[PDB]
Amino acid sequence: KGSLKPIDVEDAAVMLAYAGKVVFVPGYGMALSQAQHKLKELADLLEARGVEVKFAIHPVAGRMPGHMNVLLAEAGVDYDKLKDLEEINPEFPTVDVAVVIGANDVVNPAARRPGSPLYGMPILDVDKAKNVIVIKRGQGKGFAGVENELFYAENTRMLYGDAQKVLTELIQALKRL
Amino acid sequence: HHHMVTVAVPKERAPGERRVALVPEVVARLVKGGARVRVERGAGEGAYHPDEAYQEAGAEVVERGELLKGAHLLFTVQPPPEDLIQALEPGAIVVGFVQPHKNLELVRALQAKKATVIAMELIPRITRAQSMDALSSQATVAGYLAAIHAARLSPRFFPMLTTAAGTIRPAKVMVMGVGVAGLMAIATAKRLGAQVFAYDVRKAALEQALSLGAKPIELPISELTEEEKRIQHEALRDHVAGMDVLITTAQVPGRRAPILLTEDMVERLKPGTVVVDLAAESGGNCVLTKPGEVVEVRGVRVYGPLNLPSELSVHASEMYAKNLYNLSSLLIEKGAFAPKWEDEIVRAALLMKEGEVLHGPTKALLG
Amino acid sequence: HHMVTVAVPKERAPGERRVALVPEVVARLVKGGARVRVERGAGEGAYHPDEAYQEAGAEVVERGELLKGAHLLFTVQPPPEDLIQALEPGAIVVGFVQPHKNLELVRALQAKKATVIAMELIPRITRAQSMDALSSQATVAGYLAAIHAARLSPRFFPMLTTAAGTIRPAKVMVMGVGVAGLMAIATAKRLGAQVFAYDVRKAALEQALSLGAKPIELPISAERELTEEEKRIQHEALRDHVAGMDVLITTAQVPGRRAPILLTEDMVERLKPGTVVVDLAAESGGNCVLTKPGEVVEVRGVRVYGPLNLPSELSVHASEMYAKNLYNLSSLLIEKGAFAPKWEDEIVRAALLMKEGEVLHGPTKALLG
Ligand SMILES: NC(=O)c1ccc[n+]([C@@H]2O[C@H](COP(=O)([O-])OP(=O)(O)OC[C@H]3O[C@@H](n4cnc5c(N)ncnc54)[C@H](OP(=O)(O)O)[C@@H]3O)[C@@H](O)[C@H]2O)c1
Ligand SMILES: NC(=O)c1ccc[n+]([C@@H]2O[C@H](COP(=O)([O-])OP(=O)(O)OC[C@H]3O[C@@H](n4cnc5c(N)ncnc54)[C@H](O)[C@@H]3O)[C@@H](O)[C@H]2O)c1
Repeated sequence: KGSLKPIDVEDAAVMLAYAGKVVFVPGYGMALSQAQHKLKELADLLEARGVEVKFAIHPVAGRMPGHMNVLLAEAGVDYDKLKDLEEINPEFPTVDVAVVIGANDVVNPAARRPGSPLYGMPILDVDKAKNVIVIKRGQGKGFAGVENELFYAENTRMLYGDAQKVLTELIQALKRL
Repeated sequence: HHHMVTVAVPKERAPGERRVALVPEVVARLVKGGARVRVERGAGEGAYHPDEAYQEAGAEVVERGELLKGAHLLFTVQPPPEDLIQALEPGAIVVGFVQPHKNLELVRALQAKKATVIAMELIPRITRAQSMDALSSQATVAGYLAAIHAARLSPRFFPMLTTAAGTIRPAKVMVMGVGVAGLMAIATAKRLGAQVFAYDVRKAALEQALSLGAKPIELPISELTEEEKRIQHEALRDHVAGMDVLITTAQVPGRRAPILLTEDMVERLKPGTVVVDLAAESGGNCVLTKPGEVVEVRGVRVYGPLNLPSELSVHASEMYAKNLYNLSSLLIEKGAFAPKWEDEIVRAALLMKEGEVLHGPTKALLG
Repeated sequence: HHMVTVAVPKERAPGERRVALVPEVVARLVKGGARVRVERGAGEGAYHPDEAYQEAGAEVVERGELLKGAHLLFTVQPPPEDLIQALEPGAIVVGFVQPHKNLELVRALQAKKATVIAMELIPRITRAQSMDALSSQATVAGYLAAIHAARLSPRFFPMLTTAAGTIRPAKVMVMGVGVAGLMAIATAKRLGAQVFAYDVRKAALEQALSLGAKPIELPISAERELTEEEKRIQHEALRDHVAGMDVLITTAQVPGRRAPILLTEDMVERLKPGTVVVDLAAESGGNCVLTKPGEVVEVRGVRVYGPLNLPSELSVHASEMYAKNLYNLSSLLIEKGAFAPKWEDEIVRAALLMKEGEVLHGPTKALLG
């Protein structure tokens, strides 16, 4: 096994300020937090800074078909930035930072293994990204009620808090760099 | 010294008309300003405003035959019919849409009666007058339902949806004619998640469309050689071909709607494509359009809605009633009947006075 | 056997416009080694012409030739008798079946020694997600429920400010928050309505909140069978909330049963003239006492619509999704172009209604009795 590695918004800000490629991975928790506006604003900021930004939308992210699409469309995110896993997956090794926002099941690498109640679900290869910051409030499990080894990987850092509040602070700290 | 003003509101009778000129809440502001308001029994039933509500506002609910008794102002949606026209008293002003081309025989009877009438469609399209602009407020209503009807008739989703059952691509919606209606059509289709394109001759309308997040359609240029016209036509036909929905709104006052979708154009639309032709009332922007109907030719579904404002009868009446209320600042002073003849807005909208037709093109059409 | 061959018929049920496979999916099956037979005109309701199926590698044929040599019959609605009578031995029918609506078709299938997988019976497990046709079609129904409500409403959904004043957003209540309810909440919300949610399950209410909707908070915990007194309290509180809405979208249905009444006569009496109800449960009784299935009615100025085949209105995207569900499921029926049904697979086990005339589904068994 490995360890949970809490990180401060200021450290997340530094990681993001210098990245060439960022992929945003929204899940149910973004929706619960109604963090879609703060998320789009962070993606605007990085883009203005020259960062290459994309959204990875899992087929069953959230709790309804197209959950992420509707929230992101409301925020005003361009459709061209939204990718599905068939198109985004192979691109992951080149992602400098993958930012998970209230996603859990749809990024759980245990889905590749038969015993898991998540088995037979295709997964987003966030685990193959150079760096992973995961935003969630704490220890909450996902729909399937399983632990997620991704949070314990070497390249994974936890940025704890409410998704709207965390993103707001991240933006604020980024405008100060 | 002016008479104390009585305002009258009829129940509309034009076929499929459901709006009312004043809604109860607007009657109440008029009463509180000092005016008397009389309303015909059941006038607001098409807009879900019961007679009891007008009474709570301070109106007198009356029978049709009594409606114009002692009345200085007749507020209408459509022009008044013969029965109301003959009951018009000396000094009284009719205010409402008139549209002579469509209602000429009513215009004639008003002139034989020596009426004074302010035509709502003649409100000048200027800054000082937007709060009174009935064409706009009803254009906004029509553009909204136009987007709603398109999504209803389309066999495809508007929004992009990424799902366990595959990724749903957004509908491609092109709004042609981006006046007030088209702009509401854009906003509404955008709310639904469609990718929206905007087509218009004017650069300003395109900049406006741009601000709502629509993509403007740029033709190779913008009289012309016959060949440039053809290049220009072809390029538009090409842009239209890849759409799922066309909403078309171009209308010129007093003339037939321009054709924006010719036969060679609609032949390039994929089966399942939808056209909502808002211009059907003046002939339509599409050559396949049947006014008031839905038709399907080669699986292209074409709808020519007439009287959209009447579907949204609650908000259409509210906004029109508000338009009339703001216009009445030029007709009512501290509860007194005091028409401001000198005012630019009155001069521009005054269609006839004491039988004298003051509107050139109407004078011509009557001749 | 051989090369697996799958058949797809023209749907014939009243109002039905979907088709079981669309050309892009037909093409993927042909590429994988399958022969595909498609009835003449089957994709027309969904704007997929016979020529397009020919381009995908399908043979297009007469209805009478459809089933000859076929191992798989993919349908939307259960096959009518003319097709049942042509099923060959060992062939599997895959589609919605709904024996409560189609008992006598189910009896004919049994008498024929048919084997059938009912799409309504796909289990709710992670492996089956991309096969969940109940979900794909409900997503369509929820979308169009919101659209129809905006179409039948005499008011704007969105808040509007113009020179002529400010209009309040419409108040929309979605009652019953499954998949159809969620997509209805989302579409109405995007159109700018003020959206409320009524459901007994807390988790459904959390999901409605994740769409910017507002949970309708009642006095009693609904999470237990209620006493007669507590029901009176809940019913009265809910009636008050329903009273202040401009739009009600009701979507609660129970498999094999008549729909629960969510809007009783005393409730609708409290509804203002100009209020709209879109009753999505009409196919099974309706949630609202005034609903006339397949019709718009107006009583006391309340517009009530009970639509019956919303998926068939959105025939293109409904068929697309449905076809993808069958395509995904066919991974359990086809292996390298050959007919190979995984009898042991939990997904097959859950959804196998019948196998060679033996009814495996208990509730359907009882019904045939
Ligand atoms: N989309 C569909 O149609 C559908 C339908 C049925 C089932 N499903 C299933 O639902 C699941 C969806 O996966 P998912 O990765 O989107 O979600 P998930 O696996 O349910 O996990 C969502 C995560 O959100 C975090 N969270 C909750 N509130 C938050 C907040 N305010 N701020 C930040 N984080 C918050 C939670 O942890 P904390 O408590 O630590 O904050 C939780 O770990 C899949 O298992 C799918 O199979 C989907
Ligand atoms: N300064 C300006 O920006 C400016 C200048 C002139 C006119 N206008 C506005 O134009 C308004 C027209 O009123 P409306 O909002 O009811 O519009 P409308 O419904 O009368 O016209 C529909 C739209 O179609 C466009 N159109 C007309 N013919 C066309 C054609 N052949 N091909 C493509 N597009 C065509 C028009 O530009 C208009 O924007 C005037 O009232 C005024 O408000 C603005």
